[PDB]
Amino acid sequence: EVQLQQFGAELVKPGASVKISCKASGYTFTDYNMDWVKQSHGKSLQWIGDISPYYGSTGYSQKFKGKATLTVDRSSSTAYMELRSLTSEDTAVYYCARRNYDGSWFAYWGQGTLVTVSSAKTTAPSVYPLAPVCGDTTGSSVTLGCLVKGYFPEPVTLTWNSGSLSSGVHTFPAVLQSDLYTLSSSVTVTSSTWPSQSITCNVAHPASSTKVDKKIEPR
Amino acid sequence: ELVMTQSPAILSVSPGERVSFSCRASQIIGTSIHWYQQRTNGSPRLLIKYASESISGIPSRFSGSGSGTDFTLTINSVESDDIADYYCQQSNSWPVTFGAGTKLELKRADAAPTVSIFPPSSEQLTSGGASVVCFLNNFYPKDINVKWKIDGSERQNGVLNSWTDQDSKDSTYSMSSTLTLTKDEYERHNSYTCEATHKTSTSPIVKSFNRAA
Repeated sequence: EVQLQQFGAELVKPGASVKISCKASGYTFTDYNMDWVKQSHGKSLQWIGDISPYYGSTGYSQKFKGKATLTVDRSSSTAYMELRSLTSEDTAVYYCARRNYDGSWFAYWGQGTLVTVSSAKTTAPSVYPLAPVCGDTTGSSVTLGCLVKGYFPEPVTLTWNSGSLSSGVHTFPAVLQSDLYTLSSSVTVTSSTWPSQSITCNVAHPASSTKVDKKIEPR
Repeated sequence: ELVMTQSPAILSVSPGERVSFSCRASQIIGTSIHWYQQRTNGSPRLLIKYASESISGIPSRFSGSGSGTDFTLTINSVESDDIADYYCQQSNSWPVTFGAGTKLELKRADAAPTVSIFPPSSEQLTSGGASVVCFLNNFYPKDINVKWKIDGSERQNGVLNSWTDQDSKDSTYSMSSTLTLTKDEYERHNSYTCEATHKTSTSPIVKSFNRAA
């Protein structure tokens, strides 16, 4: 079975460079070029460049020429892509891939390495309760939330009432901004249920050994 | 370079349907187009090569056609696992190039968002910050716009948005939008408004509050 093995993720600072690897097995490394492709979050596939592992010669799209440098280590059957002078525009998944016999289509893909660019060190979240504005208890359901702000790196875990309240929950994907992540979560319950009954956001951030239970109190 | 334009950008489908989508090249490329599927969190997977040629291990549901500039991928009898992104790629001329994709999603009935607004917590203000949060939950279709207004004036800086994937239970979408200011900044204004527009919106949905009610 052909394998193109990539690490799942790398973390790099703005202005630094990073060298991503792609180890080939299950075929003869120097029989085929290695290609590389960028995919920004929610966006399409972009060709970066390719390299001939036997000769070391390379080709690049004009968009990435000079941002990416491709190399190989024949003895370890490994292809490398070095990205230079990183900015937040470089945060994306980077695939290696290998074409078919005649170099027309992409026969095999790596899993892609997520490269995250951030200057932050490990940072504990601030966890804030989100309670409704008073007066307009409206009618039927009430929505509460939890804001988990300014942490680094991923991941966090968030539950409601220690996992007992799981229906009517939306936990939103984290977003990176100014080097730190922010995450939120909503939970919706019948309006007669709260605040007569307690609802609590449980947040853990393993990297900082943070664990917080924030009860949502009417405001 | 050769430009590939794919259409529609989003296609709403139901299992069992026969559906098709397009890849148009900016010049004649013969039959030198190839199609890939990519499921969420997955790698691309070749489905069709040289416009119409079948690939081992790919279900017969997938078929490609066309030649010249206009290419079509057809899925006869869509299945839930076909909900994915689809890309075309040309090998006529160096450099290879890719289309920007067609995304499949599941069709359901229109649903208006449930919109909730949340002033900053006393805990955050005490620490010197002020995030105002707006949840827009369980809507369909997926496209939605959110505006923040402070004292009636639109504000675009300091906003962070997050969108969920299509819900595997009811096929809706949800959105979180957070406007973050400093405490001092926050305390210079009175009204805060999250205003949403959507297909379902006869009037924009307005959720607001005053710091001085």
